[PDB]
Amino acid sequence: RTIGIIGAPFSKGQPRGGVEEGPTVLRKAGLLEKLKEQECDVKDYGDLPFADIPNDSPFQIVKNPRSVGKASEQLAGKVAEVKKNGRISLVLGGDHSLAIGSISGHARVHPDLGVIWVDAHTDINTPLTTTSGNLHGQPVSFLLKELKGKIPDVPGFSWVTPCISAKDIVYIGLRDVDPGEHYILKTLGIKYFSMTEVDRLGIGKVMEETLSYLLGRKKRPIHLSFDVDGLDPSFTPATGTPVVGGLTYREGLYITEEIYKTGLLSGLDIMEVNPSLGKTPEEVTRTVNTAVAITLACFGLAREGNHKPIDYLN
Amino acid sequence: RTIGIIGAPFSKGQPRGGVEEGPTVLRKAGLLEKLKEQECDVKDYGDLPFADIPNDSPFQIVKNPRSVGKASEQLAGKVAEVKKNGRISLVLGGDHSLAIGSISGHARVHPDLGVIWVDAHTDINTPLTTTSGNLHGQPVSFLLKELKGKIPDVPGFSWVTPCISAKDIVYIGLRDVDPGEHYILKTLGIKYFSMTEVDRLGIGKVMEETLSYLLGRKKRPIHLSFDVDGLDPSFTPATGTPVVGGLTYREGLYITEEIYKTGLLSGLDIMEVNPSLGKTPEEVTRTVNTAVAITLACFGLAREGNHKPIDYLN
Amino acid sequence: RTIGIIGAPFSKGQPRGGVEEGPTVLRKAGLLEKLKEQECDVKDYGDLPFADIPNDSPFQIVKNPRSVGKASEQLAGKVAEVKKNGRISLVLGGDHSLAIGSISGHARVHPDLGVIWVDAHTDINTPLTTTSGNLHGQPVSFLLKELKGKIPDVPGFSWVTPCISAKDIVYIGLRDVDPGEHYILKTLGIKYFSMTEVDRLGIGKVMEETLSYLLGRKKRPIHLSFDVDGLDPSFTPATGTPVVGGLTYREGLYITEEIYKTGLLSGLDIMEVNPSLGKTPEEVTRTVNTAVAITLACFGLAREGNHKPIDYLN
Ligand SMILES: [Mn+2]
Ligand SMILES: [Mn+2]
Ligand SMILES: [Mn+2]
Ligand SMILES: [Mn+2]
Ligand SMILES: [Mn+2]
Ligand SMILES: [Mn+2]
Repeated sequence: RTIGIIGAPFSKGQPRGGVEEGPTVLRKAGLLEKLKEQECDVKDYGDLPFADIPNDSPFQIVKNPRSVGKASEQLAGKVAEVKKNGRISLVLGGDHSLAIGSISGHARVHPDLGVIWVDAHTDINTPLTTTSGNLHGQPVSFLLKELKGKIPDVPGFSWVTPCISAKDIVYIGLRDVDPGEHYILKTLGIKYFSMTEVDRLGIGKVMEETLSYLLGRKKRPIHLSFDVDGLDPSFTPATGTPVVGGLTYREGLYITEEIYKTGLLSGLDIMEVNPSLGKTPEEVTRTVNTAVAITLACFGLAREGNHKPIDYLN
Repeated sequence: RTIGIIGAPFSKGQPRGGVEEGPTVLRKAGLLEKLKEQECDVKDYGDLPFADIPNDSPFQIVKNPRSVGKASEQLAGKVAEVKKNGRISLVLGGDHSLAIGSISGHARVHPDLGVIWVDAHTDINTPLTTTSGNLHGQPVSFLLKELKGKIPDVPGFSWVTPCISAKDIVYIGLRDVDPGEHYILKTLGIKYFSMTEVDRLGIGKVMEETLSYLLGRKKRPIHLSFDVDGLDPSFTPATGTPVVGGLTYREGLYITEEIYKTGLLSGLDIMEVNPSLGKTPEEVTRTVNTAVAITLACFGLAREGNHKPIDYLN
Repeated sequence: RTIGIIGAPFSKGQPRGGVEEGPTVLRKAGLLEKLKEQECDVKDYGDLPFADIPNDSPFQIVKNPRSVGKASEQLAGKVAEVKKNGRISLVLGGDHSLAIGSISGHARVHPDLGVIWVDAHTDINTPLTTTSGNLHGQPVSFLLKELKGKIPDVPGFSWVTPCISAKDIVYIGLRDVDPGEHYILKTLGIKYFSMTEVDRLGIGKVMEETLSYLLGRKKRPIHLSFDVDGLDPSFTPATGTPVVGGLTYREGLYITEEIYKTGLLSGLDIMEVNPSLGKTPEEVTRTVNTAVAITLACFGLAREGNHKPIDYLN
């Protein structure tokens, strides 16, 4: 279970700046070393070098589109590379707009992939339904075959081809969904477990049905796109758009332990960690440490413990 | 789903004073505007003007009885008005002694009502079992037909007629119950889900059985009497009698989302918020914001999202 | 349901010193009085007087063994005394190394006992698998018949005879398990509910299966060994080895309420509370108060309430 680490220091999918240093403080927290400490085969693909696009006026109300466009383009390129090298891509973000490129590149090599999207938001606004203009609240609308016809030609995104259908994604953690997003939800019959459903069924059943929903017809590669604001701000405060009543620390680890155990994790996104928004030094390390813990769980770290197939009573 | 807002600035059901400003900071938090922002039809019935009763010596050990008596009397009057105007009554409290009047007036128009009581306490002490004397720990004993004969004539309450039987109420959130209260519980076979039961079954099953218990024989109006100390002090610290190990934020929203969905909510009480007891400015807004969130959930606000029956892909 | 209180002010099972004042601040928090306030028959057996062993060089990498050895020896003596006096032994700790003596003495009188071990750790390292050397991370390895042959002769422990088999213990709360410990887990087929399992099934089912697992073949005495770091550091911060993602306050009370209700509690350990490690005065009282609450729940205190078999409507 080989990993390809890709740093994605990008922020122009939303207004607040420090999200670009995500790949930096996660790497600083010893992520790749802890992974190696683990069962893991790790190749760092470096931090993608996102060059400035000084001339990038809004498209309608949509902000920084060529910048967001080219950065997902780039990242799409690199993820397909890692996938073609037979490794799980690990995208360190960066705002969630980058999902467009991550899922795009993943599907060029693994078009049958299914998506698990862990988030307080659905990020499925379209350019015409967005009210904020921020592209990190839009990536899913770009990716869905069914929203084909409803995505205008936004500069920076002409390279995009929708690569997943409504039935191939599941949301977990929702609690701040716009009304046009919800319309889209219900209209395309997308499968979701909002905090209501997690409260109702418990994370165990949620994950049962999630995996069953995506793999019951047949095993397929999984892309886990994790926005750390899916977890409660008591666990990941340093993030741009926090919303109270989230997934616990425990629920976050449960989600990823189960995914790990499928053996089918193929692409992972760790997004929206913004150290500059912690209100304290401790809020920063709390958020980083949690994103680290979620990431390690994705690659075999288990709370019941782990050992090698060796005899430990020597 | 039309609402009648009634402010009830009363505190003499217990010792600490600031609970009287509940209707004020909730209104300040933009409650009625958020409701309108929502699907809602809102008529403010004003803040009931509770006049002083300077001559109000204890009855035995029972404190401020004429004051508590007349204020519930008044409120009873006004709730029946709102109900007769075809709207859900929304009582902003105020201490929980006011439940006496709220449920009383509700039942004059809807005698078949069932009660859901969300609270860390059972508030079913009688004047002869109370040890504190505080009437906000007694309202249920006044209301129950079966405790008829065990409620002495307390001044200020001669207008009262018990309007609900033991089988028409359910408790959720209990964790601080006196021994005479528990005797009463078991003796009249009252249905309850204490924190033990919520932990055992989960809030999903709790609400399943609660609704089934009250409506399984036949649909009927519901009175939800919510004491914000039913939720954990980490969520509603600014309250007179906090008790650790409470209902989460999530559980609080779950409870009310399910009630909302019955379509049968008929009377709501939002009680015991006391801004003057927050230990900090933030403890005050945390409590207010939570009571607001619980209140909005009661009237259709859903975490999975909401939209109008319109086509949002225009 | 008669109790024998035994203070065990010992710390040399691990490095940090203040754990020795556990029996002191718990007693200070009014533990025995609250127990008496409860349904309980309480005899204080005093604080065992652990004398210095100045000459106590490591055994290999294992630290303070004669000291740890004699103190468990002593405690073993006293617990058997309390048990032979027909009372539940209540050991106030002290580090968790003392479990060796507590379970040892308990089994001299009740060899058929079953063990519930509530902890973030398995404490089943052997002297040859320990990496730290600290004996409070080893007590289970000493006690298990199946690890017979793999425990070298450590000075201070020659009095020990393994008294429980792999099948007679259940773990609840695990989240920091070494790889040799996990090997042992899987190898001897020990029954455990790690935080993963608690998240998956919920504490209700966990306790169902735990009790069923230990008593389904036949009723037997239960030894509950509770390490307060099994609960989340948000509830018991003043402890030597905290680990995030633990059992809630609620889960902690649920665990013990169910055990209480078996009627079979026979030995209880309340361990690893270290007031000197709270970061604040409040962190100390928070930890103490929680350990108190867990302890009272073990002896009948119920969140739904309690009353005497008397008529309270007089
Ligand atoms: Mn989000
Ligand atoms: Mn997102
Ligand atoms: Mn209460
Ligand atoms: Mn109340
Ligand atoms: Mn431990
Ligand atoms: Mn331990």
